[PDB]
Amino acid sequence: DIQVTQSPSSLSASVGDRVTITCITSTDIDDDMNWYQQKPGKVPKLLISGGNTLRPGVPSRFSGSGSGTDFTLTISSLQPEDVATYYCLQSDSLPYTFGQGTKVEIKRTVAAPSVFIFPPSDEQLKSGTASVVCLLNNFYPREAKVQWKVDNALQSGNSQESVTEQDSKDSTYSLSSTLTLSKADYEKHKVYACEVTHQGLSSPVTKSFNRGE
Amino acid sequence: EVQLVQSGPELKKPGASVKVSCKASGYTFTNYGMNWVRQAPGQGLEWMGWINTYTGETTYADDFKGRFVFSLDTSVSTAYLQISSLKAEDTAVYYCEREGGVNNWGQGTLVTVSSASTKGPSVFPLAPSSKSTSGGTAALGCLVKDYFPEPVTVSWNSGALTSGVHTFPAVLQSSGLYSLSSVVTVPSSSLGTQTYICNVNHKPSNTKVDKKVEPK
Amino acid sequence: ILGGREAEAHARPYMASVQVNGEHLCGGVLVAEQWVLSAAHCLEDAADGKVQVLLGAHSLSQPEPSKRLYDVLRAVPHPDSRPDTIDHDLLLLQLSEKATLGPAVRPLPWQRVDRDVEPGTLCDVAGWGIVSHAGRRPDRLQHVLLPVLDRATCNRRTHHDGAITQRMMCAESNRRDSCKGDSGGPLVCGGVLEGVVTSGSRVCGNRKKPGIYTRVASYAAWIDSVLA
Ligand SMILES: [Zn+2]
Ligand SMILES: [Zn+2]
Ligand SMILES: [Zn+2]
Ligand SMILES: [Zn+2]
Repeated sequence: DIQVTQSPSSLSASVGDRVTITCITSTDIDDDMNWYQQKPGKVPKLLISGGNTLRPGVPSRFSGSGSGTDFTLTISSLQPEDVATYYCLQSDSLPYTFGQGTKVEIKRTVAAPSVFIFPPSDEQLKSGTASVVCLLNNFYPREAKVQWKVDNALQSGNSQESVTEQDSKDSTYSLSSTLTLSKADYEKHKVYACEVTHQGLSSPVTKSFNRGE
Repeated sequence: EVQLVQSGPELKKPGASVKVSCKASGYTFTNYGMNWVRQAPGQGLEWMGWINTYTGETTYADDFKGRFVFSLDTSVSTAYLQISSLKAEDTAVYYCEREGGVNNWGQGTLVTVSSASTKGPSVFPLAPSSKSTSGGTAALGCLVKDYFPEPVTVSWNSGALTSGVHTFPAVLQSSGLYSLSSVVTVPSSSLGTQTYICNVNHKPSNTKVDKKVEPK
Repeated sequence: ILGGREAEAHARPYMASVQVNGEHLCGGVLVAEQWVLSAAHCLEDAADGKVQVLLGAHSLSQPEPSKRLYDVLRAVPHPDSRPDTIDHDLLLLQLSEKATLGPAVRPLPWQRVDRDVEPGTLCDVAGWGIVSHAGRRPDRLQHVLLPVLDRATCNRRTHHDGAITQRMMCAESNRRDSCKGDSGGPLVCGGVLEGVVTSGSRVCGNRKKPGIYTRVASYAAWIDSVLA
């Protein structure tokens, strides 16, 4: 029944910046506002509770302010490990209500990816399928393009990408691109290459292997 | 110390029912109520409702009125969440959270709603090579292919190797099966000396695979 | 007492007024002929001053033959009570002599069986504590019938957020409540003393802050020891 509007939806700030996140309630809730942090692949953690109480063990750079309908979460000096989605929660009465969340990302210097290529394993071939893996490691920003070339012929519709969440220590991303072919198609060709385009690379980098060699 | 241990991942067909458990310890169970929180994949937290562990009274948020029932077993200090007439949209992690005091949460239970059947993964090595070398740094991994439903856990050398580990989020293939890769970057010098095993667990099918990754 | 009414005079012969320099500070409950039970923080608030216990009272100011002011021989706070906590907030006061018993002065049997009062049970609290937020002190004894609130509700983060232990209980506070000056007084359920109004910086009459009472049954062995 009580509604909550959280803003912004996402933001990027640099290490040492002040991050400010808002939560506005539909009705007056006195000081019954909570703030949770949820790091990638982790359980939510309560940072601030009613009356802008900083929970013990939480760094002093986190603080809450506001009373009534208008609440703010401030991270005073953004650290790499603060990368997460933050959620407010009103606890005036039952039912409690979370805000929509705010994804906090770190803006850091451009870092070109380290590229690696992996041929399919002989074990996988025995099964009748070939998976070629291209790895883009520790790069910033998230925008990167991966093109698959089989005997210099551009591939389409036979690959899938997966990107990690921003790293909590170095603020980089990593990407895996997987080219999937039948054993028959795989053996019918020689050159397997993944072409990588990214801001930190002056020209596109290619990692390749010759099937068998 | 306070602990909240939830039951394992579930796969259920549409129309079915599921009962997820939340086992409490390290505190008087009836002194604190329990909240249930939902998180659909890549979405935000949704407060589902509360169960008063002392009286049994329940309050559900508007979106959770109908198919969701909280219940207890005070003798084993356990809270349950039962979901009826399962829809594909019910596919989510469900958490229990102890209400009040030092804030404690269960680890979450992922419930997948699909007509598809359980399938354990196949684990293939991603062998280190000359062109899988960053000067004096080498990359290796494991490819955890063709499994259903989510989730899978991947560790390196029984959890002894954590630095440089990148386990990618799973992607759903055209086949309707998941696939992921977990990679690690290690010193090139260590390839002969150090052993590298990826430990893969897929609870929905009781799969437990340990795979040694070596230069070919 | 907020949202109550003036009690019938002498209808609660166990009711004591714990005074400092002839002024009402806390409530109290006659549990034995020479023993008055109150709240540990009252002794802190008294400090320097002369601690006295007034029995047989209705009006604090108007004299009456039933009214008798006793000197305190010994003040026994629970050894585990601290000024920065609300835990073990009990205090036993030994009167200068055994109290003269009659229609207006009689000890109250206190709960010995350690079993929680059921949630929703109507219990009676009485006191000379404030009757308005403006801080008005009533001259005559007030009382109110309050429903017991379960511990799990009371420990919700909105409320007392886990501070309510098994040795404590709660009651509803919305517009009806025990207030400043009611601390140390009795919470009586079906004729039996069940709780002692707990001291603290709690605002009264707010539904978000249920009234807090220390459960006497939890301290049965400590009460038995001091009373002998
Ligand atoms: Zn509050
Ligand atoms: Zn207001
Ligand atoms: Zn990395
Ligand atoms: Zn004080």
